[PDB]
Amino acid sequence: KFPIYTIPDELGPWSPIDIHHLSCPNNLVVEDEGCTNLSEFSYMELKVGYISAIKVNGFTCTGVVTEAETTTFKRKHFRPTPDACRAAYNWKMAGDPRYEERTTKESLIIISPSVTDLDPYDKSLHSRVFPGGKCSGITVSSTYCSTNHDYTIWMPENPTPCDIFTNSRGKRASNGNKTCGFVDERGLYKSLKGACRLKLCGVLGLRLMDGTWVAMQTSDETKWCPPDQLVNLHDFRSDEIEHLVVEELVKKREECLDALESIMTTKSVSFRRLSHLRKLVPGFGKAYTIFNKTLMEADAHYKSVRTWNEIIPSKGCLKVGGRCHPHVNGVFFNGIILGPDDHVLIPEMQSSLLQQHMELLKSSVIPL
Amino acid sequence: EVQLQQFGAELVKPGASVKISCKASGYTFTDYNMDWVKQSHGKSLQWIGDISPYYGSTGYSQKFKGKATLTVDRSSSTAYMELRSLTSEDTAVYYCARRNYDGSWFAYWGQGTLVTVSELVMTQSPAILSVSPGERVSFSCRASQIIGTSIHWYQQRTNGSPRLLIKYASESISGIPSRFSGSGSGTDFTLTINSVESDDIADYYCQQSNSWPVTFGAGTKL
Repeated sequence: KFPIYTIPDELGPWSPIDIHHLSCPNNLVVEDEGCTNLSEFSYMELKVGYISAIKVNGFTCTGVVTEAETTTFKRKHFRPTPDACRAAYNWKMAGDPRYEERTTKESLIIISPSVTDLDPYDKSLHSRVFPGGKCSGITVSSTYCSTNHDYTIWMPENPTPCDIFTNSRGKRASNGNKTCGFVDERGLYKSLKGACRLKLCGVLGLRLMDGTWVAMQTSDETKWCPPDQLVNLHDFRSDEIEHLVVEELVKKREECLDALESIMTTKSVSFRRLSHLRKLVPGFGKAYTIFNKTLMEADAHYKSVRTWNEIIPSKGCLKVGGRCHPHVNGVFFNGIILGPDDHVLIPEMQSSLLQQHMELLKSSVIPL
Repeated sequence: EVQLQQFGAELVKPGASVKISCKASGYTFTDYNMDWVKQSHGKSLQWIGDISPYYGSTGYSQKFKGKATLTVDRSSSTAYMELRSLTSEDTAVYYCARRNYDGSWFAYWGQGTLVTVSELVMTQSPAILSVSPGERVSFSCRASQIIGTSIHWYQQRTNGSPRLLIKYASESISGIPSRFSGSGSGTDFTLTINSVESDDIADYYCQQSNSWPVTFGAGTKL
């Protein structure tokens, strides 16, 4: 995900530049070129943490007819009515003494603790009490569900559930009536490229490529996710990951600003400082080098690197574009000078190699 | 020249380890990286990882992280790989390989060590080929995405090391007969051999070098 190094797989011609035309690279937007207008906005997200089974409780309303004639009781069944059932429910809940009860009487019994599990994708409800274990949901046309007895209905004791969201603040990235993505509250850029429309707990939103769900008004037409699609929880570990990445990118951006400013005030363009101008994220950027005291740039598209051996296969080889890149004197772009013995030296790789130290050929061998 | 000496075989026990050796000579041991590949009985070649004898940097495919460990000894010019917690699924032939000067295609292979225990996918078509000698034949290798012309064709006779026949889908190799040729454009590559002969019945693998990690085709048998 987060590379150990970035080398350009595409590179243009070296043009001589003046130091005033140097700039520290943008490491925020990831491969959504042209989308650079940032507008601070708000967006919805899944609440942070684990989301247990969303329970909503209801009540089963069954209808009987009791005939008493001169201590003999006949008992018949009939299918009830929603509003009457809820009136009986208010009776039994508020403690109204009017619910306890050749004369016949119609009674409506209401067994209260009938819990159901609510699907967040579609607001369907799940309990063994429905036909097939599932009801379509409680819309406003259908204020009740059916049971397998088909003479007893189920109604919710509706008062909060689907309280699985939060309102976060971020930055919308665009370039004119097209939003490519957004910086989220953690500070990491997420791309809308390839997302699909997902309606979660009745809230219209989008599922990104990485499986995260957000809710934002997109000025574009996107197709719906298939009925099979799922979204990822907003677990604390995802926030940890984003915090680590953003921490690093901020740190290295400040270090690059200190380097660029230390170049302006001195006009001393070394190779150590030039490495701080490298683009740390896959995408289009710039590459720099120094030929015969002259300071030049080139357009480039940086590709994420996974291992150090990928770009150094042999003695003085810097694999760029499939073949080893040429060196003038002993330097390449972004300060990858050839080493003391014509090997390739990358500043980041040297730092990486050092922290692995203590490991090989302790060589505390002693003479005779 | 150049030789990559390997030892014959090791018979190991489930759950134990073994350390395979690869002594390189003919070139400077530190001037090139060292790769390692696994080949099960009647299977294709699978890249395990590589090591730089100078820096000591290692690269591993996710399948072998924790299973294989790469080391070197620069005084003796010998690379070692250790396999611990062996299961029956680890019984295979383990080759050590040496790539080109730009690390695109495999230049040299070792004898191989059969250890006995008791990404871009390359869709290679067909698995088996049954035709008579003297005919002209051509099999296909198709990549999961665009790879330009970054693919190489290897021939492997029985109990032998793979031998590179074509580099970059069309370029010939000096010392190898003129019967082999390729046609590469985009995703679909075809290796054609005219005038099939007796020593040309073997397994043929295609290998891409466009993206990391390195992957091979399933293989085509004659």
